[PDB]
Amino acid sequence: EVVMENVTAFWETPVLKDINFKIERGQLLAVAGSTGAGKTSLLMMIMGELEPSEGKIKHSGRISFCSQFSWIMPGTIKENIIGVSYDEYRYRSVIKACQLEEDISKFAEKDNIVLGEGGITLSEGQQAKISLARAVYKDADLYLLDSPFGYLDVLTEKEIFESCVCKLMANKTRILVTSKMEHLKKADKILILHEGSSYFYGTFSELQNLQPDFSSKLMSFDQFSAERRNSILTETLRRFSLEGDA
Ligand SMILES: Nc1ncnc2c1ncn2[C@@H]1O[C@H](COP(=O)(O)OP(=O)(O)OP(=O)(O)O)[C@@H](O)[C@H]1O
Ligand SMILES: [Mg+2]
Repeated sequence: EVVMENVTAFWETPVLKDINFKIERGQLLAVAGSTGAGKTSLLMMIMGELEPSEGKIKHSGRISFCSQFSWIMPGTIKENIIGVSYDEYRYRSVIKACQLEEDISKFAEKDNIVLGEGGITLSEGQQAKISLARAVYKDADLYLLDSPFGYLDVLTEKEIFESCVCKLMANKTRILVTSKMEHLKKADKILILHEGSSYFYGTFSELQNLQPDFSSKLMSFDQFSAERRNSILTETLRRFSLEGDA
């Protein structure tokens, strides 16, 4: 469980302001909003790299964080995912749901291929999948997934969101930062951020009803690139003011 009550915070204008939400056990919070809105900072705060200046974060547990920038340790594919604690059944289910089995089978050494300076040189998509695999393999109470689908094509991102984030991780408490509407449509609750504050918290069906013009703007949106979706989100969110647009 994660509880946020009237939370505000600034780094070093506050980065986050008046945040209020409660996520139940085994629920999926999809977070979306404009660039610089505080999305990653929200995660940083759950991880305790950011002290709240007001309000209380009622949380305790082991957290696993997948960052939005992929990274790779020198060592094998298996090692990059497992670290040093190995369970065969867990491992298998994670590489399956993160769609790595095909990638792995294409190598002679399979998941014992060594990566790094003397390494095979992996695609951005592969590295993203391994990074997510590492985060999902870690046994944790809370999964914080910050835009993990970055360099994947539409089908692969889809199969991972469904098999991993929704199916395999069904009983975990997770927060996913995303700009994909389909992911919002599937989440238990969504949170829309802009300039530090929440402009919606609730369900996707609920958002469509309470802010029909806002929703109308974001619906073939998912067929745009990550950059264009974040640009569209940002522009629509900027309309929340007293100013005249364009
Ligand atoms: N570790 C940090 N130390 C100091 N300031 C930070 C830190 N991380 C983020 N910020 C600042 O906080 C603001 C919000 O950044 P944040 O990464 O939380 O937004 P975001 O919504 O995740 O952005 P994006 O979606 O474009 O990656 C930015 O203006 C940034 O400069
Ligand atoms: Mg971010």
